[PDB]
Amino acid sequence: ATRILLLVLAVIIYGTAGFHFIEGESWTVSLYWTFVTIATVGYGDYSPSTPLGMYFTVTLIVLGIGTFAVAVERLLEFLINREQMKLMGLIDVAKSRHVVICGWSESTLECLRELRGSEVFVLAEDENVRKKVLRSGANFVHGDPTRVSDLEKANVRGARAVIVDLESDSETIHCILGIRKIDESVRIIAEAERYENIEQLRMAGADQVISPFVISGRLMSRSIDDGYEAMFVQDVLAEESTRRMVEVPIPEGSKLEGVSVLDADIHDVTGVIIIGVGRGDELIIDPPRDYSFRAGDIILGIGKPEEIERLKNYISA
Amino acid sequence: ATRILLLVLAVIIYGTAGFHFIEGESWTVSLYWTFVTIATVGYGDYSPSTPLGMYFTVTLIVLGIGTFAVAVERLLEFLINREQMKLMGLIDVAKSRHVVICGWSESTLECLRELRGSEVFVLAEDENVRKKVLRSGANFVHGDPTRVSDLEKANVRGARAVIVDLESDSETIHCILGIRKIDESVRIIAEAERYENIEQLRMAGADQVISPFVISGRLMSRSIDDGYEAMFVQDVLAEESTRRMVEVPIPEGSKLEGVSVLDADIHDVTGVIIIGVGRGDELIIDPPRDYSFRAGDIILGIGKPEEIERLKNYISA
Amino acid sequence: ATRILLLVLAVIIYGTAGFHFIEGESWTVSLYWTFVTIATVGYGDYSPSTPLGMYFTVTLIVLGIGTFAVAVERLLEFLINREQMKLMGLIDVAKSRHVVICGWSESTLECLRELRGSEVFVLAEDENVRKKVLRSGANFVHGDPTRVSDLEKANVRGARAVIVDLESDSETIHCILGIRKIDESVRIIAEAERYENIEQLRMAGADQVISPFVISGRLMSRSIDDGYEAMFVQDVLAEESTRRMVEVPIPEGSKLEGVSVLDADIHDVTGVIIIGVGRGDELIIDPPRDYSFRAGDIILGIGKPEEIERLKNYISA
Amino acid sequence: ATRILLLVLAVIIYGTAGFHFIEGESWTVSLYWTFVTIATVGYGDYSPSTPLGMYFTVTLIVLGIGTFAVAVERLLEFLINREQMKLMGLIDVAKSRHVVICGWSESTLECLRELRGSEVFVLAEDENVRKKVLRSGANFVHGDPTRVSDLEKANVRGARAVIVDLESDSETIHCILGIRKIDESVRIIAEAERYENIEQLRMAGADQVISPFVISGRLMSRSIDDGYEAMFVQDVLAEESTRRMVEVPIPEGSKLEGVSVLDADIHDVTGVIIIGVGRGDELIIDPPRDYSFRAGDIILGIGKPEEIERLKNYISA
Amino acid sequence: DLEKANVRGARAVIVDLESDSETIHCILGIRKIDESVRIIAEAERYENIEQLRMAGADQVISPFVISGRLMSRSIDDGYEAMFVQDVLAEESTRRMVEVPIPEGSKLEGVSVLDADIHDVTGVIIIGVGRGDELIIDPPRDYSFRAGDIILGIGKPEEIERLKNYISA
Ligand SMILES: [K+]
Ligand SMILES: [K+]
Repeated sequence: ATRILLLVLAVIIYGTAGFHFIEGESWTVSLYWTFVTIATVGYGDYSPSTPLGMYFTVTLIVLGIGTFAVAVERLLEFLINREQMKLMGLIDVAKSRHVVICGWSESTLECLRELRGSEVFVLAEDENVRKKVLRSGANFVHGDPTRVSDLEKANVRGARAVIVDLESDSETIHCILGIRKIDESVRIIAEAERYENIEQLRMAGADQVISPFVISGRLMSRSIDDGYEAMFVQDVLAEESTRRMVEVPIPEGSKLEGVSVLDADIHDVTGVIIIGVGRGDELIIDPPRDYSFRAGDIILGIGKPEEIERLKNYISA
Repeated sequence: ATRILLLVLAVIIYGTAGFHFIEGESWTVSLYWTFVTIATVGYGDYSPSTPLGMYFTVTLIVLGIGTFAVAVERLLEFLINREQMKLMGLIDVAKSRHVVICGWSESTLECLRELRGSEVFVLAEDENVRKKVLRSGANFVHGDPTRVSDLEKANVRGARAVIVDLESDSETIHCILGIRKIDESVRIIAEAERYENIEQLRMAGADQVISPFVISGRLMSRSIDDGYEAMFVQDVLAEESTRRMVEVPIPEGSKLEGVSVLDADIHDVTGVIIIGVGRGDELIIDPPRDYSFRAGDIILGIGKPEEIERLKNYISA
Repeated sequence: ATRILLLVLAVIIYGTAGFHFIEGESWTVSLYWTFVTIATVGYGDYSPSTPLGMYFTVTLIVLGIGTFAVAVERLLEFLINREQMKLMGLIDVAKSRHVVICGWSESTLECLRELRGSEVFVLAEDENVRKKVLRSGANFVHGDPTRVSDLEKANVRGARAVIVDLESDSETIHCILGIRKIDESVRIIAEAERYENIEQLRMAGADQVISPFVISGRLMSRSIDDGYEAMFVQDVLAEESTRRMVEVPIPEGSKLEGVSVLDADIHDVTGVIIIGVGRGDELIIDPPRDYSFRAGDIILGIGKPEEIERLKNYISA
Repeated sequence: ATRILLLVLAVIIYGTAGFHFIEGESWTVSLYWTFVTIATVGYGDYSPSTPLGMYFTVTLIVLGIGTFAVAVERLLEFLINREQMKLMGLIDVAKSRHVVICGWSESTLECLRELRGSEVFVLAEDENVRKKVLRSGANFVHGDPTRVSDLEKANVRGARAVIVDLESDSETIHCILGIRKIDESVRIIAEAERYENIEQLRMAGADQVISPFVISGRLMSRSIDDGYEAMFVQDVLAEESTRRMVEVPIPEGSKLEGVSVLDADIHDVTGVIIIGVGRGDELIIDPPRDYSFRAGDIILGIGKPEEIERLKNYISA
Repeated sequence: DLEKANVRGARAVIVDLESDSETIHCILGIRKIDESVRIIAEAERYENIEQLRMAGADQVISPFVISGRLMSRSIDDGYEAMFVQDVLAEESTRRMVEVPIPEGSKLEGVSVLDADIHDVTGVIIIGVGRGDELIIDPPRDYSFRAGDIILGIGKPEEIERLKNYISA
């Protein structure tokens, strides 16, 4: 274990005294000689001439080769064990601003194309998930996301945001309850499968609850006859073909801090339909004619990629 | 990561100045000394005699051993990671004239005995398929053949020909549609399982559609009473016991460029039954008595391995 | 296999005689020269000047490099084989006071938080059990716990205590019968699943038989109306919220060796309800008013963590 | 691939000429110098003094370190690839008197306790079979035993005897048919499961056909009332508690070559019941009173381990 | 659940399960229900024969150990497997037979040397069994009792002469 330093210093203190009290040179010269011989340098400036030292150099050399044959094998054992343990998970995350994506599905493969590669840590248990993650460019941390003793290996206490997407609703609720036990302040984003579980995911402690299956089942039964709201939803949120739903922040100053929506008149000026303003963690959809803008607000609107650029210029100062 | 070169050049520029401004030798001599000491050569032609340098050589040697203990471990980590990642797939193909065989079945094990070993790249997802491929002498590229983000890892854009054979017809149609999205010019060869899917495989964009199950089911229900066409099909296409179905090209000149089949009279001269001629990506089965041969044609015929040699001599010039 | 020492001594005895009977130096000088050259030290104090020796040093050096290229590869093959075999089990336990936990379940994950990490050896056959054990901090020994040829690899003959917990009752009974064939003295602790198998586990040779499912099924059907005994059982044995069931031993002397429970009066003095005394591998629950304490007894009682400390002071001498 | 020797000889022929046509020493001296420098020996007997050579030694040393960094990495890649491929099968057997045990069951674990460990080669396809074989002390050769292209990897053409025991009767018949296609002379020993397949296994080409299930089903239905033949079969063939069924060969001479069973009288002399004599690949059970012994015969008898020793002395000469 | 198949009061219970631990447990259960019924187990491994005997079984038939021993003896020589396969398994020409000695039938009070069974009938007297104890290789100082079961290896033509010769 720790005997590498022991054997090294033992061989060194052996060679030092062996040259000092045999060849009769100074302590400094003996230290220099053992440090230029133990490294197989061989300057030949202080070669031993006494036959006893002429045999003693042999045992010094074989001891040095023994130390170099034990330290190399120990380092290689350590490296192989680390590269075989870290490859199949079993490693502890040490980052401080990473994103933990519990579970793995298709809905979490479309959230790795808007983030970085080494910034996310998929926390799943299956096997093929490991290969899929390594293909997608993320990091894989083996463990059961429902076990609180495994959510600390991904360092969920110091995470930027957690994205929960598991195989059912029971596992999602349990993972949310487990995360809310470690850090009360982390931001959780869950995926509700059934409709009756959205209130459960909100009570358990999720900050945002997305439900793709409910939206899909509500658009399938309303697009049988005509199918118009499906076209808007698709061509705005899914593909972003000709439109885009954007949220533009308002900076300090901004040349419109304090003006009402009547006098601002964002639609007839920039061409972006104003859905609602994000006044501090609550959405006021279609703000009335008396709402006055402020600093730090977030305007939510639909517009072409040209009108969004024409809007981000009207709000800057 | 990149600190290997940093530490190496740091130790080198350290030893150079350390010998120059202590032993008082030239810059060239100091560079030579640090490059013959850092490699444990030890010429002993410029050994330090000053006690301060007599201790300084020790720290130079231990720094060199530290660099050789960090570079070796980094190279070994890299090599182990590469040999453990490349073994189980996860590698990108870099060839430019290879053959990609999506999926794996028995019908694609009989197409590896008429090709090379390192020229094919099986693109499958299962586990046992990897061992079967490594036994058959091919290369294994892990990935889902239906995902367009995985068909680019096998480099299907610069492939010679692609052979699609999957577990169903839905996966075959989807893989063909995925391949036709990357490169419009690559040659696809699909295997249709059901009869009703041959037109689907032809519409999706396959260049050649083979259907073994349809042929088998048509030969099984026609070989109950007598079973003669089954004998021809088997002993011509499957085993090649006494006959063989060959396609012989016509070169420039060829001593028969322009002659009609009446005057050529290939059967009564060579003994090979002329099924049809391959005039430019269309098969004219049993060409009429007025068809005139050209250059670049491909004659399709049945004959013994002796009559094929007697025919390949009649068409050469 | 063993040819490393052969080749090393062959090269050494080759170089010794080669320098002795060519350069004409003493046997000691030749041994010193081959031992400072084979290690690439190069003192240069006895460099060969004869052209024949000037070529002979070349073959000595290439032979030495060959030995260093065969010994390194053999050591690396051995180390890789050991680190790849030991990782997935297949190793023999050599300890002498370890705890063998046959099988793996949840009831054996709560017994690894009251023991050490390197002191236990989980003996299971499944795959995911290996990763769970390596996460829990224990050691994994691959093998089938029911096979007597596999119970000797965990060294059950020299174990401190064995904890049997398998997937059924048949496997538990068979593992107990297998353990009682190797060592008659080892202490077995089984987990009975069904009620009708407790007498079977006691007859087969188990020393202690725990049945969690029987207790759970007896507390579930008695806690429908009121549910009071469930509260006692839970808040005493499971959570230890405000109480704790402790067993305190009596040492030599102890200031109460020989007194009756009437005169001792442990409850009204310390505040710990005396359930029973452990007189030598038999439990006398509620000892009568005439039972006299002795040395080596074990008092079993319920009390707060303060009353337990007030009791462990009343019994010491 | 093969560029190791190329780079080595290139660096050597570079250093030789570089020292010869710069320092002006002989060709032999230059060869000696490059061979004592490329190995980091550093005798210092021919150190370069010209500044141009004083810089040239640097490039020689860095080229040597480059060769030692490419050869080490190539050797390590080769060794890791071999130890990772050979571990999971995929290797070709090269022995010439080994025993191939196709398939794996319990009936082939009791035939590894009467053979050696490194003499057998289990040829199976499953995964857990590999670990079971490596525990039992045998060698594992991955492959499908029914495929003729996989029976040649175990070298069934030069095997001592093959033992077929698979999961069904269809696989056993197919494996026997596959083995009889490679080598007509090898000795096959099959295990018939159903009764109706014994004649099939004998026709397919098996040399010996054992059927444990037929014997078990015939002893189960005859041991309901009394159960005596079951006792004989068990306590003679299975456990060998007090008896043993032995086959003793007759050597040249043997002091009874030519005598009839009447005059030999083996039972009343040695105490071993004579079941039958093995006259040349046919069993004559209960030879008549006129059968005359010969050389090379094999006597089959039941007797205690003392009577077998008393018989092996009566037949020797 | 064994109380549904009426394991109490039956001729014999033939225990043959998919594993060995289940066999041991089923035997232990049957011995809890009925303490006198006849059990005929079947051991898979060799180390589990003493276990099945101590659990309460009466006759343990282990075919896998038999086949595993015959698979290693027939690699080079291969003669005992022939006898086993031609006697116990297929019964091609010679089959193992057990015949009881009826009351007062030509044998009450006669030794073996003057019984001369092998020479007048043709069967091979392997062993005679009285009281659940098979006496293999009976000694010359042994008398026949009406109730012993004679075990023998003989052709179907000689078993008849044996059953007639030991008749009243
Ligand atoms: K060196
Ligand atoms: K030197």
